[PDB]
Amino acid sequence: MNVPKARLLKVAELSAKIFDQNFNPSGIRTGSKILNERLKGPSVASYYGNPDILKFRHLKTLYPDIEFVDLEEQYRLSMVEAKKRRGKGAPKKMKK
Amino acid sequence: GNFRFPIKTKLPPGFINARILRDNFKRQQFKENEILVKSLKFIARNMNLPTKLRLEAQLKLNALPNYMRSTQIKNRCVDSGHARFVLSDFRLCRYQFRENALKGNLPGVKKGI
Amino acid sequence: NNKLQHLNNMNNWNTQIYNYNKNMEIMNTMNDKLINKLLYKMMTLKLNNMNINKIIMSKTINQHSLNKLNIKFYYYNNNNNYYMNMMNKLMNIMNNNMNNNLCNILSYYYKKKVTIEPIKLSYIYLNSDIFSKYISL
Amino acid sequence: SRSVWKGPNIVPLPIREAMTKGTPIRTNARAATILPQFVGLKFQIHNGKEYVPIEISEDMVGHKLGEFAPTRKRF
RNA sequence: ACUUAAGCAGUGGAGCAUGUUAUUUAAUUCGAUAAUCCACGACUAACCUUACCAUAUUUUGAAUAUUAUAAUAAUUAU
RNA sequence: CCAUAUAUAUAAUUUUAAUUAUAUAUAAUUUUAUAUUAUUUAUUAAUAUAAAGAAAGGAAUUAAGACAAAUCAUAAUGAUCCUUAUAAUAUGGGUAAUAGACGUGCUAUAAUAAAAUGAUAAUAAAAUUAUAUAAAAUAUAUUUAAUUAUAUUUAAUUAAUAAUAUAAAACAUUUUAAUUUUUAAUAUAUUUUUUUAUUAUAAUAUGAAUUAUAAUCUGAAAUUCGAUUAUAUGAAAAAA
Ligand SMILES: [Mg+2]
Ligand SMILES: [Mg+2]
Ligand SMILES: [Mg+2]
Ligand SMILES: [Mg+2]
Repeated sequence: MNVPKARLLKVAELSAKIFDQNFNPSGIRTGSKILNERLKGPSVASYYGNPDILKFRHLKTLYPDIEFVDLEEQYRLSMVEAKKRRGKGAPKKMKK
Repeated sequence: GNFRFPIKTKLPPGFINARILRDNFKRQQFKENEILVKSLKFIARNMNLPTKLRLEAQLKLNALPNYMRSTQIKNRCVDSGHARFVLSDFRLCRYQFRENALKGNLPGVKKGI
Repeated sequence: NNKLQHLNNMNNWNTQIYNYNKNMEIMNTMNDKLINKLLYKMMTLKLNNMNINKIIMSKTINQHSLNKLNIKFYYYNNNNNYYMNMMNKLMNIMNNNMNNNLCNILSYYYKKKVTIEPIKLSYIYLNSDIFSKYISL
Repeated sequence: SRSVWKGPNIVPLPIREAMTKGTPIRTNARAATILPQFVGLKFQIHNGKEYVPIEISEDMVGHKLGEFAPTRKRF
């Protein structure tokens, strides 16, 4: 207060120069927040897990000797066959 | 033809439904377009620059598709696909969080005393 | 005070992990769940037809250390010197295969070293999970 | 945008055809500010079901297009 | 013996917020109805959420398997 | 098992809150000695008195019936139904419309009660900060400053370390319509921030809904339909 404003302004400018800080005495909205804002892209994209996972489909390629039975697909196929037997199968999809 | 969305996005590794797929699409496209959107916002919100550049940046921001907006990302349960009552500490709805905590799938979680 | 007279509270949780980066901890929990489901799917093995063996295994214990992951799990199965049965091949691809063993792929999945530890239980009523999965069939 | 320092919220609009051929501009963009150069032009603003036709006057400047296409019936 | 009766502390006529109901609506997404009373989930609905309305718009689409043509590699041999 | 009280260990008391932190362990369902009254009469209860006590609370933990369920959004499987549609994507709208009706809360209707002020800063706990938090400072509202809200700029901290954040009521002084219980001019006084004497002197300075202007925050976007600030407004609300 008693100390003049010019001295404090010089101190502020010079200190901002030393520590690689930008000095904006005018108060104008330069928008430096956007440049200095951290990126949230990778964390947001990693919400559901990394997309590269070993799938049952891949097993036949990886281990030819071992023959893996996925029970859920067998159940689904047998259910489709059961509906196929009684004529309750899905109508054929229209060809374009 | 082959895929609902303009760009090819890999399938999530867990439970899948339509809304999870839309969420994943918007999330990945946000990852890819974040830097462009931030640069456009900088040029739009920087009053130092000429007004014409600011208006051009604003118009280009308005022209972007919905799958690039940050706000449109909503956190969903990764086990049931629900969008409400989702705990971000586990990304699970309160019910799935309860079952996983009881079964011990969540590390460190316990019953309150 | 003694490890032969009590069970560590750590062993209560299936995934036992602590990471300063909580997002990585959540990712590891999700990975443990998905890999456990995949391990479940790989437990049925048929040779041609009419040879469908079904190995019943409990839920996997994912021991997360700083430099390594260990996927411990218990399983039930069921001239033997000169050949290999389906379960033995399954375990040998879990750990022993030179080229594309499962633990290397899981190491690339987790970005840390991975090992898998199957343990045989000769009965079915020595583990609640295995017993329930057996009587389900 | 809303804050006056941010200026108006401009969106793409086929205005040049309406500045030469006098044709109405049919738009769903209810969130677009009516600029001073929109005066005298004919707009057809979506209200969710139909397209309300309006003519832009000087008193409409500053306001937004959707304000003159009511979305619901009064009663 | 729930619950009641008593004693105490309150709250309780208005405005708003937030629900349900009725009515309207293009939609006002979903909830009850065998006569006391009760359709009533919100850890945040501008877009997304969303499930509803209008208008366009996609058609093996999200996966598994089959049978085929194109590039990529690995080998043997083009 | 918590909480409580203690003991040991750990911390080179600058990650300091050693009044603390978290591991192990102990302790209680309190133990006793009498008096009186009851007693199945003592080797028993009701009390009361005395003595040693820190010791006074809490949660969880099982089955059997019976009812209710599809936002059973507490799921699975099956049955049936659509497969240019009851599946899928985009733009906008709606879920906020109001004659009404009833629940739930917030703000009020004034003096055992509201407002202003109170810097070597009256006094906490439990939390949160890598998909952050935002200190101090400068500038504008705005006015010597303060307060409050934004703007500019990011200091530390990714944490027993720095920030969110100087907790507020409490307490002290002052003011406060209705109130001629007040203020004002002359005098007056051993009530002086005050007393006396003569003249003068139903909604308020409660309430903040609603409406208007102009700015601001988030976001790409605030019209339907968000929040915030200032300047005008100033409704209903009194009795039972
Ligand atoms: Mg959101
Ligand atoms: Mg939509
Ligand atoms: Mg919507
Ligand atoms: Mg007032």
